[PDB]
Amino acid sequence: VPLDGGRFATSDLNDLYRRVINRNNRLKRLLDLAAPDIIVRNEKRMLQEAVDALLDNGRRGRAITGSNKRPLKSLADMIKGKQGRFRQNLLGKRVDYSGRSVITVGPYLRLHQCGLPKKMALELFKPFIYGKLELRGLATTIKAAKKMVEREEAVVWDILDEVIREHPVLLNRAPTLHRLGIQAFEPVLIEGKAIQLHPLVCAAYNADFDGDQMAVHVPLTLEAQLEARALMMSTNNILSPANGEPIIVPSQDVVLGLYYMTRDCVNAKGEGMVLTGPKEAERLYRSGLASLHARVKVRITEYEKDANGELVAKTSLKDTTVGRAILWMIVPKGLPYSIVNQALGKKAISKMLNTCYRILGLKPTVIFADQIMYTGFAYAARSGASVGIDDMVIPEKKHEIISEAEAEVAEIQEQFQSGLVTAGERYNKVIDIWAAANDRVSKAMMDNLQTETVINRDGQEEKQVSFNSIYMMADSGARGSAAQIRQLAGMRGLMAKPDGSIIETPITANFREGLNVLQYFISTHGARKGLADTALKTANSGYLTRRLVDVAQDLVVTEDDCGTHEGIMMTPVIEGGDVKEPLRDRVLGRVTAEDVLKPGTADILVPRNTLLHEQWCDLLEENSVDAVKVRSVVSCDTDFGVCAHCYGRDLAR
Amino acid sequence: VYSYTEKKRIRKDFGKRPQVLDVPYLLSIQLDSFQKFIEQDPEGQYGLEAAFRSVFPIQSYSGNSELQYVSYRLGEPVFDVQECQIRGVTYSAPLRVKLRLVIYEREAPEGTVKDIKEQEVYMGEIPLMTDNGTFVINGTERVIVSQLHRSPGVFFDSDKGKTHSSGKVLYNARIIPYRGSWLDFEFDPKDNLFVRIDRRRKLPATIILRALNYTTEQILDLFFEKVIFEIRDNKLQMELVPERLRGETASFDIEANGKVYVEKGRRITARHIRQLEKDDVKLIEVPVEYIAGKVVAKDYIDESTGELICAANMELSLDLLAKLSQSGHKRIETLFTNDLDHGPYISETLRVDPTNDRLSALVEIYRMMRPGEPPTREAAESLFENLFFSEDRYDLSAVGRMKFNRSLLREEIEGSGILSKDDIIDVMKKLIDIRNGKGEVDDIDHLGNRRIRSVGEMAENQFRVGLVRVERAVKERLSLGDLDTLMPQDMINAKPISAAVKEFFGSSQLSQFMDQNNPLSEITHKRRISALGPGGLTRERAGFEVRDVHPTHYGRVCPIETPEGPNIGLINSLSVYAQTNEYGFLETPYRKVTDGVVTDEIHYLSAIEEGNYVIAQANSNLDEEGHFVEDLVTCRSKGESSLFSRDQVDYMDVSTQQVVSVGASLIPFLEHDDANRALMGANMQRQAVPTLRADKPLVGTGMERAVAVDSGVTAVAKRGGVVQYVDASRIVIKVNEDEMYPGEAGIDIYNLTKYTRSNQNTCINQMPCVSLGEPVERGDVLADGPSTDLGELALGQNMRVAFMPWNGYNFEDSILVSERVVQEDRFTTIHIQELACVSRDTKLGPEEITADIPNVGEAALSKLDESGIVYIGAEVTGGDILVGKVTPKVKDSSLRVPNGVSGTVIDVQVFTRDGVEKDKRALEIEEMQLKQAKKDLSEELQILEAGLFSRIRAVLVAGGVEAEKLDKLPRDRWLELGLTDEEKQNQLEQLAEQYDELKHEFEKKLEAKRRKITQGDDLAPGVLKIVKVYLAVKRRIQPGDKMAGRHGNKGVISKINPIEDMPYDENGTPVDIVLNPLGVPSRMNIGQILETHLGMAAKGIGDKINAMLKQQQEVAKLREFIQRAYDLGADVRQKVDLSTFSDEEVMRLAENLRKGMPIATPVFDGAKEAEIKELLKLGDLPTSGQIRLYDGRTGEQFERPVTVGYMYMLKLNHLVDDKMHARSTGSYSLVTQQPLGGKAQFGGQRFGEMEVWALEAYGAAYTLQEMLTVKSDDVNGRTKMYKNIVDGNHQMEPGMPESFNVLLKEIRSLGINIELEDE
RNA sequence: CCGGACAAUUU
DNA sequence: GGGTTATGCGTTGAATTGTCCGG
DNA sequence: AGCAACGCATAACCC
Ligand SMILES: [Mg+2]
Ligand SMILES: [Zn+2]
Repeated sequence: VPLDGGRFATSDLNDLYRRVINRNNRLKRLLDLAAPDIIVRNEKRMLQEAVDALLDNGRRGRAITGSNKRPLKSLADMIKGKQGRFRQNLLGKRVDYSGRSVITVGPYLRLHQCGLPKKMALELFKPFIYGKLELRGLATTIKAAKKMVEREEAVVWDILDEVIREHPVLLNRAPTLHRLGIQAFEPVLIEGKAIQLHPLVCAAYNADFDGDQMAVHVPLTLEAQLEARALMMSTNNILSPANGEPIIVPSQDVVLGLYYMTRDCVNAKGEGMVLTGPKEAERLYRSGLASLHARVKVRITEYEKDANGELVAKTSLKDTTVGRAILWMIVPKGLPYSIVNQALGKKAISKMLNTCYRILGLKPTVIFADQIMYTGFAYAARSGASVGIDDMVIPEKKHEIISEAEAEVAEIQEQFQSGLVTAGERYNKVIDIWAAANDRVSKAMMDNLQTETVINRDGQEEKQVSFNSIYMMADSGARGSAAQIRQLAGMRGLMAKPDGSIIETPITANFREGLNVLQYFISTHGARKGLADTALKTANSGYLTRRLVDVAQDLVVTEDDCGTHEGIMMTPVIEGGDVKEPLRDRVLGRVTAEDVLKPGTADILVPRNTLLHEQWCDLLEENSVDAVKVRSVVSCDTDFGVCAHCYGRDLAR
Repeated sequence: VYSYTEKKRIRKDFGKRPQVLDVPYLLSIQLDSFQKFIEQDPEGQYGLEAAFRSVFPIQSYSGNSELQYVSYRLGEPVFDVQECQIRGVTYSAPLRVKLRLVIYEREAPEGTVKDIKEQEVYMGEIPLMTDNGTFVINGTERVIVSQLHRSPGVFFDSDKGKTHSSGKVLYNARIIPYRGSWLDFEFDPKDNLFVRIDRRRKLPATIILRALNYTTEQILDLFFEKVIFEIRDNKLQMELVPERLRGETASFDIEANGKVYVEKGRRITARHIRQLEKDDVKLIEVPVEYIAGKVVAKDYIDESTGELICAANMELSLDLLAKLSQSGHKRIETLFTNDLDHGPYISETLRVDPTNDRLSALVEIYRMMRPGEPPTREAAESLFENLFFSEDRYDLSAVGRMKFNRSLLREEIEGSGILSKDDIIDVMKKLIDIRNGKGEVDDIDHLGNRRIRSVGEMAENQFRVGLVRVERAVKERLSLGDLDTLMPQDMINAKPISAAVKEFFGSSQLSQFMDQNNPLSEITHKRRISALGPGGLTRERAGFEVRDVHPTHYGRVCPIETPEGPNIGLINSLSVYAQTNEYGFLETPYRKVTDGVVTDEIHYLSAIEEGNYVIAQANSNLDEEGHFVEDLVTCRSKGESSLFSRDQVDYMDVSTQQVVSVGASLIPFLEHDDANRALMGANMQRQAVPTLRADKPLVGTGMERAVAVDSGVTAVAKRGGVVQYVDASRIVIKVNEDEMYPGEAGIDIYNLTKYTRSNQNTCINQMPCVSLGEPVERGDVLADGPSTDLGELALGQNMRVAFMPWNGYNFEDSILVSERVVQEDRFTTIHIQELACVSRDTKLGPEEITADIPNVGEAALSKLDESGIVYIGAEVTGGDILVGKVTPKVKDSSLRVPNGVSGTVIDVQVFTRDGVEKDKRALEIEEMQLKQAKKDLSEELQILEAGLFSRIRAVLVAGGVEAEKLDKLPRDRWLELGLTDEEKQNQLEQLAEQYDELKHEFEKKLEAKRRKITQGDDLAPGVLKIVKVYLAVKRRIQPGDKMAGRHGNKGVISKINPIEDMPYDENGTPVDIVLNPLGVPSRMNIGQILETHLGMAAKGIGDKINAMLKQQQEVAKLREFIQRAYDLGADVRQKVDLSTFSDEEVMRLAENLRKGMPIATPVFDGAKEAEIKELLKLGDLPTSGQIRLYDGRTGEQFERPVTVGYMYMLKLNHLVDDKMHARSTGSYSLVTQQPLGGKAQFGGQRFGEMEVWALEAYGAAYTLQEMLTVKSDDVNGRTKMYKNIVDGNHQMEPGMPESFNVLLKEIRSLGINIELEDE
């Protein structure tokens, strides 16, 4: 490769070959006039060093330098290592027809579609635009097609729309971790230079919007396109391939809107009346003659799948609210009503979505999830929660508690200085009393935030759940946990020191009143420890997962049944405390070897070549089986692979 | 009492702790480092003089010549900063050193004959540092970062963790000099002492101790203790010491004076020890086995036959006992062994040692340092004496000797600079004592054991290395000289020194690239500390102790403004009040505290001194005269803090802002945010971008004025006076009569740099801030640079904030903006992209710059001229030709503007090398530079001569004044008037000769400028001319950019919201910025709501004042309102008196504060909730600050009130059009048939192994095969697929991987046979 | 073309 | 009388990318 | 011309 000017930049291999050829020529010329033994031995030694430097530098002795201070590379050092061919060009390689930009949100699309810039879509689909133009006849040749694409008058936009309506793309993230990393969506021509992905898949990607870069790839062959529509679709990979929890998880804004919806109160505007249906309920809520959450007996009408596929309609009355009825209007067909009568928390809505999926199916389930997202965002926009400095309340007993804490600390210090106890027990007493005071402050502030605000009941007083912003945000499972709200409101307790121990002088104040420089420096180092070790932790995790995926790859299901009666004896794993993994989640979907009999007196339950599912799990739970002899992948005896009978149900299906 | 220029905008400040020490110059570290680097200080003393006085005295082998040195001077640089950076030359000054060479005659000790004295010889051109602390290498601007490394001396580690799975703790010593070989005193689990040179292999220590001119008996008597034996008729007595037996347990019988004290199996305790000291009987009875277990030291022969009885360092036995009993000896010196007092490590080492003589020891040393070489005795002796007792290859420093003496517990801190036998003995004794149990070790993460470097010390070390490298050739040429007929400049050499200093100042791991896109970033990078350069640690060979901050990081290293990525914890910063110690430590100021009165006198304490005394906390309640109101106060003693009393304290912190840095100091309410959140906030404030209007902040810390003054981005007036002519290009300051010097008193001219480009493609502009006819003081702000306003660093802007979810547009942490922001044009930043043009002279002639280019277009040539260069001020877009270039074949090779940056050409510079005929365009361009230079010089001469005539007429006015001879005769004849020949006449004559020399300097400078413009500059050997064009792209807010704040919260704009859709209050004012309340529990920023409330109070006060000023009210009401607003609060230090102001000053103050009220908030003592509520109650705002709003779509009152307010935000240097990239089909690589990568070059993505594994986990095979074989590897398959797509057919075909082909070809070129077989 | 340096992300 | 254990040297340490500029 | 951790590789035990 040349450089700036007529001079050409030398290469490592070129220099090594030049040195070897020069040494060979010198040896051949010197072995003509009968050169002495010392000179020919020195020449042979130099030629040996030259050929060693050409083959493999750094292994034998020192590494010869081809520059000022950088060690020269050889064929062995270029092939092996991190920058080798196997890791730089064979497996990992650069591809075309791809883009990258900053993502946004755009909460106005369905699930099997995402956002993508208009100019980027025109640039990525240039061959498709050329083909469509040449098949329509509006272009003369490739030069005319290039001129039309670079001019952009009016036909190119509709041609791009035509090719976008029926061409899914595959977005891509750089740090992929699990299987769900490259999905399939449908672009929409949106002005701008950013990507508008669905907010529900962000929690699945463990992604955010802090200027992150996302890549996109577009298939261009019919088999890969069909494979994408069958497997890579977000409306197909709902169930997670690890456990049984699906991937469509309601986001924090959605769960906050639903929690504000189904939050019943003791008195509101229009409490103590009856109405016909949720239709009139939402009408009255929009008119303003009735509150959003008010106890009103509304007649409901649902269906049930008690028959063999046929649904039975029924009509009854239930004492509920208005928001609950409005949320019930978007329910699909066959679901009970006792699922929208509680507070509808994060685990509650997760269980409800899982139950709706497993009872009805897939397409109405994803439609219901999209509708839930829409209605949650809409009601969040309608209400809007706001955190206030007055909404955050400091307990009035925190001063007295910390005063008693300092008094006990001073008493222990004086008793230790007087010559009674040792520094070890003094430090133990200090840490335990400080932990006790921190836990007391935390529980006090939790009780305050959970029942601070009260309302009337058309005549007297009544205590209920507090209508505080932080309390709602902590109870709906949106953002923040118990320790999180503790750190936000009250004392953070003690925190460890870099060596491994913990500081005997904890934090006195919280974040609202005022910390000192000393406590700030303590928290600084306590957080910097983690902020420094997380990088090496991620590096070690990446190395471990690479080693695992490299050591366990050659295994393809080649047969259906091997015809063996071996496996692992399933026993309930118990570690000191209680049952960790339940038997249902343990043998959920796995064909057993022999005929598993009922634990009764010689009663056959399930056969030996059948798939186990939820019904069989319920039967096993009713029969109370201790251990179930099921097959195992390591117990399977299949030549070059593992049969499908020694695995059971496929995950994510 | 305050200043007069500060009356334009006084910032209200809160707080309760009165400050005592002001803020010094933040570039003081670089200034003192450079002054220590270059200085004419005599007697050496760590500098160029010291290096010269240390290395120059060098004699000759046989030349009979000695070259000395007297002093050295410096010359004036050929180019100054401005035009130096404009061209691209290294801003350096010629260094001249005067030397003398003497020559003596043979057969005489020092009989000289004739000596030559070289007058100012050259030895290298070293670059000078400007006032801003920046260096110039090749027209750029780089700052050398200080280095934190290990102090030269002796250290004692433990290396616990890898103890061969034994659990035994080890203690090793590490003697590290300043420049020489190392010395490690390692240990073994088998109780043995070993040494090593340059960390090669394990070697015994007794061999070195003997080679240090010492025998076995002397070594043993010097290290171990003597146990004298005596021989009588019976009961062989032994001299034992209780201090010796305090470790081991004497299991034998002990009796004295006929009384048995210790029997068999009684353990000796403290009472036994005191009884032994009281008896002092060193003549007891010992068993025969203990004598055999003892080790004799010296040799012993027979008393009759004279035969050697026992050898040196060997166990005794019954035969030797009988031999000593039959002899007549009375004194036998023996060693002493113990397990918890003194181990016989030297005894086992000497036993393992096969040698026993110094000659064999030296032979073994020579054989181990260079095998395959005859070990000569003289050569080995010279090698052993040249490693530890030399003055060239081994030398320490003053700080090294001080640390060595401090670790060895000596008395003097000075002395010699090399290692000595006594020092080796002392270090070995200390290591033995540490291994025995007594004495602790020293760690590495402590600040009292490390040492910081500087630019001056590092440059001195590099210069010394180059000089000691060239001294070899100097001495060789001096020895192989002549007979008193040479030349000093011909015998001296300086090319290695020049190359060394050039590579050190250019290519260095510490001398990195500066980022001048922000004054805060500049002032942080000027004090950044990095322990990454040579002499310290790397990036992958680090653990946890070097990453986590040691508790001694108090007021010196800031733990906040630190980066995050590959290297976390290594890159640090420096505190505000932290200074550099005289030895190279890290100093911090501390107020001297008496027994009960806190004196304002400060006292500096180092790292080794802070751990001895107790210092109280900064934020502590105290009286006005410095008296502790409370009894208990939190203090510290050795890093670990605790709680002490009142009469037990010694010192106290100076201020509360010393524990934090200066870049992180611009975060209001740092105590309200978490550590990591404040860290990322300080980082994102460092990487910022100036907006269009530098709007004043409303919740500033208070040090913004000091930061803007200390920075070099503004024009500070040197000597104050009266301003007469204000302009946006030059400022003229007429000084008052107070500051009038009898020689060159003069006017003050300050130039203003216009729109130029910074390092990160950012624009920097200086705007004036003074009025016509206004007095000024010394040290006054006159211009405002980037992100500055009236001397205050104003980075971001001020917006209306509110906190409510809105249709999910703010998902997890997204930011919502309104259309009013983009309508008023207030975040439209200016970016200047650097485009480089190159015109070479290759085959078939050079590349001409003419407009006669075939196959062109009139629409494209209309923007160009008849040369091929666009005019100044034309708006170009993506796809236009800027500078026209053609290559003879003729092929067009002009410079094209990249796609995506619609900028504007504002300046075109052509640098033609001397010797090329210029065309008419270059001629007219040169004429334009000459014209503007002549105009500038003429106007400068005009203003200077106007000042000279004003001065001389003011001198003639004082004394004899004659109006007739002043108005009748012309102005040119003002030399012979009625005036007494005194000091006034002296001033007139000196001003006359000053005007004469100014016109002479004007003529000389005009000639020099003409010569420099006519001549050519220096370029690369192969290029003719170069064109540097600066663009001007107007970047507005576009959906995808990156908004954030001063608390760590991040934001990405999703979609703009109209004014009609944004919510509005009861008055009708919509909100502009809406965040997400869900980001508060995640990222701990409790200070965000406090800043919001403060912004409401400040905006309300400013709007109230503006309304009162607009409705036309008298000055009394405005004065009362301002007085109340400035005196509200509990107890603040800002005490103003409005009764001593004028009506115009109040009118101007109200007019300036009509658009907001700046409120100060120093870091750990800002405003409180009580003051915030009081200000809100004074203003027309509610107490809670949570007002009820109206919906923008429908329009109704919300269920609960929402939080709205004002927040100071800013824009990051990340843009959507700069972070976006896309490619469908382009060029590929050459070595491997794969597409390229990057944005500047038309490249794509990279389908890596992790996503390949993801596709493997998926049930997809054809897609991955298409991605890995068709898109990049198979060129034929890619072309066929592209043809089928453009033809209207959908078929894919596999192919051979070119990467696999390359791999197999390489493995075939190697020594491995692989092939492809066929079935 | 290979490294050096800074920096985003893995919070 | 062969074989048990300190010593010397071999391998490696996630992912993709906007920047600077040097030989 | 300063890893860190762990394994394989010569050349001495001590019966
Ligand atoms: Mg992000
Ligand atoms: Zn099987």
